[PDB]
Amino acid sequence: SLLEFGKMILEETGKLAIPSYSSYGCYCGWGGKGTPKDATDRCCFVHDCCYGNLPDCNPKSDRYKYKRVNGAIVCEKGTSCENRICECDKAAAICFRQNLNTYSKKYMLYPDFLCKGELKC
Ligand SMILES: CN1c2ccccc2[C@]23C[C@H]4[C@H]([C@@H]5CC(O)N4[C@@H](C5)[C@H]12)[C@H]3O
Ligand SMILES: COc1ccc(C(=O)O)cc1
Repeated sequence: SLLEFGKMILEETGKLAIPSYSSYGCYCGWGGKGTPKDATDRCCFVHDCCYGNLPDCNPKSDRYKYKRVNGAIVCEKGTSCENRICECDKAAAICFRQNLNTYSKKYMLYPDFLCKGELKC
């Protein structure tokens, strides 16, 4: 659920999901079209796609459990949907951390009309 995800992001990067990653570029947030503006936005695109492989799961509200094993995120056993949601979120958090160096405030509150082009998962 968004609760586990925003907490995962905060622990990883130091930034809060909202508003550092809720209205970023073309894919971080409500976003769902265009060409990712940068690496961080590409993390959200892939995260999007990852949730995309789980049509019968509800990523926003289904809660999962996870623990830190010396920094490393370890998804704990839950239902099938919860395990996969967690893997999707774990990947995005790490991707976010790996690209913190290029995070640009230029792509914050990014206009919808500048999300141009197309990309398939
Ligand atoms: C295509 N679409 C879907 C088609 C059928 C069921 C569920 C989904 C989505 C909505 C949502 C989310 C991610 C992130 C995203 O932008 N959306 C994608 C993948 C999915 C995922 O949940
Ligand atoms: C990062 O926080 C959120 C909250 C709600 C939604 C949504 O409702 O689609 C997406 C991200």
